[PDB]
Amino acid sequence: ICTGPNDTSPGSPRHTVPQCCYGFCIDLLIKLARTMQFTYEVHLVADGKFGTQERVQNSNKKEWNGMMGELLSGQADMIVAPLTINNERAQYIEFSKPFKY
Amino acid sequence: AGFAMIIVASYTANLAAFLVLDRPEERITGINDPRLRNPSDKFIYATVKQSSVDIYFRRQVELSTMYRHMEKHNYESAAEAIQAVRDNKLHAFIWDSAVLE
Amino acid sequence: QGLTILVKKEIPRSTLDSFMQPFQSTLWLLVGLSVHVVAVMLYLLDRFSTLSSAMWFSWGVLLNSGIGEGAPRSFSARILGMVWAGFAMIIVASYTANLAAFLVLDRPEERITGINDPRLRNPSDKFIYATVKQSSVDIYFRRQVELSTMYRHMEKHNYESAAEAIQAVRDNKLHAFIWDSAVLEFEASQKCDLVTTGELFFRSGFGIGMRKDSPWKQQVSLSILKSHENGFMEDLDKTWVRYQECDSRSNAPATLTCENMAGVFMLVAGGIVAGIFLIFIEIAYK
Amino acid sequence: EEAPFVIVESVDPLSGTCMRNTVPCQKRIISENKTDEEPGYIKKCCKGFCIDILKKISKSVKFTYDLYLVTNGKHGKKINGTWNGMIGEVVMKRAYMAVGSLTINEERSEVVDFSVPFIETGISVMVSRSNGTVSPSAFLEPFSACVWVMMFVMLLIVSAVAVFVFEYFSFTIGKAIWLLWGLVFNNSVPVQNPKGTTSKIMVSVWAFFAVIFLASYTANLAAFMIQEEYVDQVSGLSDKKFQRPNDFSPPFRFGTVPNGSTERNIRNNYAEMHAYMGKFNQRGVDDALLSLKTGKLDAFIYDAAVLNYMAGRDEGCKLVTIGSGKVFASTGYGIAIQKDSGWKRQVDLAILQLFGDGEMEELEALWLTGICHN
Amino acid sequence: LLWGLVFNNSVPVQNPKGTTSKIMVSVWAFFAVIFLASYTANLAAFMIQ
Amino acid sequence: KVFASTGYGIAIQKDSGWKRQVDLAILQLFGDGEMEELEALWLTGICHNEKNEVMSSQLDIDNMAGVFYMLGAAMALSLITFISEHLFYWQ
Amino acid sequence: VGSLTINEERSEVVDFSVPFIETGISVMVSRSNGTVSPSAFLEPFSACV
Ligand SMILES: *[C@@H]1O[C@H](CO)[C@@H](O[C@@H]2O[C@H](CO)[C@@H](O)[C@H](O)[C@H]2NC(C)=O)[C@H](O)[C@H]1NC(C)=O
Ligand SMILES: *[C@@H]1O[C@H](CO)[C@@H](O)[C@H](O)[C@H]1NC(C)=O
Ligand SMILES: *[C@@H]1O[C@H](CO)[C@@H](O)[C@H](O)[C@H]1NC(C)=O
Ligand SMILES: *[C@@H]1O[C@H](CO)[C@@H](O)[C@H](O)[C@H]1NC(C)=O
Repeated sequence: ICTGPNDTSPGSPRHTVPQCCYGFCIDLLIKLARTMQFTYEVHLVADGKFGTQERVQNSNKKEWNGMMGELLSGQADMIVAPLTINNERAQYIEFSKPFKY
Repeated sequence: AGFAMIIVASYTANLAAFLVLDRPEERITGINDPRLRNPSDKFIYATVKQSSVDIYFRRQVELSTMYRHMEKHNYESAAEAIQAVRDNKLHAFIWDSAVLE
Repeated sequence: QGLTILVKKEIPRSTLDSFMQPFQSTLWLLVGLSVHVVAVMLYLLDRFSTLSSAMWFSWGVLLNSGIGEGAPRSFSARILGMVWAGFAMIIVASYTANLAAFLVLDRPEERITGINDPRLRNPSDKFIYATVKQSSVDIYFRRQVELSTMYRHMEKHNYESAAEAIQAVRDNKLHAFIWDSAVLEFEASQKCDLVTTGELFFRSGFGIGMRKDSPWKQQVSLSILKSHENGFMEDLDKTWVRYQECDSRSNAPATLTCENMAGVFMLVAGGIVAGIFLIFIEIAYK
Repeated sequence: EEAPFVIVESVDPLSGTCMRNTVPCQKRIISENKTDEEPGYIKKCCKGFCIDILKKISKSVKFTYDLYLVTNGKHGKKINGTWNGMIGEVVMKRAYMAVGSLTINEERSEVVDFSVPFIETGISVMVSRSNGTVSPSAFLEPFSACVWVMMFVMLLIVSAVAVFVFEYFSFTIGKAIWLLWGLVFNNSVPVQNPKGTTSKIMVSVWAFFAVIFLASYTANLAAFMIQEEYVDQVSGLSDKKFQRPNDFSPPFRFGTVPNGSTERNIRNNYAEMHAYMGKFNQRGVDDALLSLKTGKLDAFIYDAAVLNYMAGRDEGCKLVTIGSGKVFASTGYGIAIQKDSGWKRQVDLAILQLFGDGEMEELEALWLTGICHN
Repeated sequence: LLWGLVFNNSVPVQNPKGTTSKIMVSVWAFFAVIFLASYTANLAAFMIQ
Repeated sequence: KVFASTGYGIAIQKDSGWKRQVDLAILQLFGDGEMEELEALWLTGICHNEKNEVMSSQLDIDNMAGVFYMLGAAMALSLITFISEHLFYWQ
Repeated sequence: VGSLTINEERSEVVDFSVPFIETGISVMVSRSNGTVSPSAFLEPFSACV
């Protein structure tokens, strides 16, 4: 199960419909869980963009939209997806060893 | 009769020549293909906004002419881009392997 | 003009006398048996439902000629011979094909290089590549420290003058010599074993040398520049630089003359000699 | 503004912004006559090849500079003992020294000075690319003569053997030669057959020779029909085609560009040809280019390096240079300097210093290269 | 007969007299030549890649 | 077809507050494409090509084996046909 | 530094950085010759011919 948005376009009913997600990473997640003794509840991101570090407010602050935003603000606590590695991202997050070069 | 043999041989030969030698194809490129260093009309080549690709470009100022020339077309998500290149709206999309392959 | 390299080219293995080339003589004998195999199967199928002839028949079918007048009398051998002929066509075609493949596709040659060929960035034993001492080449190298591993590795072989170097590379004493174009290219076009290689380095030019500022220096310059428009300069070339040519290209397909077909021409004569005494012994059977 | 050397373009309308690589490039003269036309400062910014080398020089000789485009004329063919063009703008000491693209030659080289040249260049020719230059002697190609004569003599001798063996085992020359020949050649022909086992064997093994022979031959021909050579047609201005223009064909069209250097050369060595050319001038470059795409124009004569550029960057990967770069009226580009500045020496030693460190590798490989380079 | 014709007619065979059949078999053989030549070309193709 | 797949690396004794710095540093390097030049300066060689073709020859091999098989197919089918004449030896 | 493959047994007695370059276990074998299909002859045609 996978709670997500019907964000087919800006202005949608935004109805956070439930759907079902599956595939590669989900498999990985399941293995991790069954070997790591916890529970979990996935759900897609708000916007759809991965995430970058942009100034906003027309003030001196720069935040992240995108997944990493919901990683830092607490909405979430682990990102499992095709997320690249980089420099900046490695500033504010920790990275497990890679898993597909 | 001599003449006859000459004909039929020659005919075979040229059929072979046609059948084996193909067109010289130039879609092939690299990254240093000048055709991606000095854009023109005929090369719009976008990417996915707010995506790690972007961060790699802008912080390598020596590529700037590329960078800015691309900013005016950058897309929104995979499906968008792929479905785009299906119909020659663009020419070239630039992304990461374990999706394209 | 500018700098390039040169190195002894290797002569291609375009084999003519190789006539039996595409067939691994084993297979040839295999044919030589299968033929009689089907022959005897034939006349067998004949006698039950023309026992020496069928031999003729088959060998004809393979060699497109020489015909007797045999045939199938049965119904079986009809199908037999039909597919037999099919087989025959398949052979001769395939043979042609592979002969073509051999004749057109050449060796993958790797003498070709550049300047960034690592094989000139990390020398070993097998690459001594000298130059002419106290020569402008030298000055270009040492003052480009990023090339130093090359530089020093070369210092232990540097030669004395052109003729020295060229006559050297004639006999594989070295592998690669590195010098400037308007000598090497004329060379490779006159002498006929040596060949240049990839692109250039040092877009320099030659030039008349003066003292410090003996006045009419300036004068002479003008004259030269003029000569480059009356073609007079341009004329001198044909008079000296690009007149002798060893026809030289990539590995070109080469017509064959007699180094191959002799390879079976002789067989011809052999078929002759045998015949005569066979004749005698033929009369014997008679 | 020549094409791949000195590219010009206008700032992003945001804030005079452009693309830190370039440098400010106003053409502060605006051509206008109806109003007083105070020279309008329309800021723009240029970049390219020549510009970079300018920048590196300036840094290594410690001075500063602005740029200043040009208005009247382009490369200044002198007229009425007067130099328009940038040669003008430097001879009348309104502008100190000129870069960009100025071929060297006599007429210029005495009113100003010159530096040491960058890169080879000169007059050359462009012409569209034909098709299928396969030799009209392709069929006779894959054999020498010795094959054929060896064949002939084999014929005669085996025929004689037919005579000598056929008479005694158990209607010969009137046919035998005919038969055997036919056999060699994919024996369409009909012919009576020699009875008797001796001859039977003989002719059979002969045919064996036949099959090999034919198959080989076809293979070799298939070989030659893969390595063509695309031998170009015109072969240098010395060709009479470029000398008997209207005579020995439906006449050509020797497009050129006026006002230039090259023209100044032609009209000093083949005035006759210059006359016939006169009626084909193609302003700018692209004009002639397209007109060459669509038959309006037959062949083109112009500076070299600009061509060895415009070639390797055309979609149809074929235009061509006539002799694989048979540059003949040969000289270099350079850098203009008004007479006798004690600088000249410094510029000189500087550019040479540059040639030292191979940077005129990178610049070259960064701008003056293109696909289809083969 | 006809089969043999297709296949580089080593074989011997009696010939149909009469202009109709004559024309027919001739034009058939025309098909034969093209066919064989093509086929060889294609094989030469595959023996290069 | 690398299959047991991982990377090289750099060893550090446990828990030096450095580790982080090394990390961010090497990543910074990957940024500016220098791990292009180093790579192209050492870990490359001639013969770098995808595919080619060499003039094979002299085929007494499984191909002609298949051909000879299609041959013997003839003898099979022939003997199959043969007895059919016995059938009409009774009709 | 130098060359140390990463793996479990190592990765708990020391630490590790972020890796440089892909790697792992692979195989080398001398190169054979002439892998021409044993079905070359049947190749250049479909059945419909
Ligand atoms: C050089 O270029 C000029 C363009 O400036 C062309 O010349 C003539 O151009 C001037 C400039 O406007 C006109 O006033 C003349 O009417 C033009 N025709 C003449 C002078 O016959 C031309 O491309 C070149 N100059 C010449 C003399 O051919
Ligand atoms: C040159 O210009 C002057 C005026 O400036 C004029 O009197 C003279 O006739 C002109 N002659 C030529 C050859 O251009
Ligand atoms: C070459 O072919 C092109 C198109 O294939 C066509 O213009 C014409 O057949 C030939 N033209 C020239 C200039 O050879
Ligand atoms: C391939 O050819 C080489 C020499 O040409 C020889 O070792 C043998 O014939 C073949 N070896 C292998 C391993 O295929």
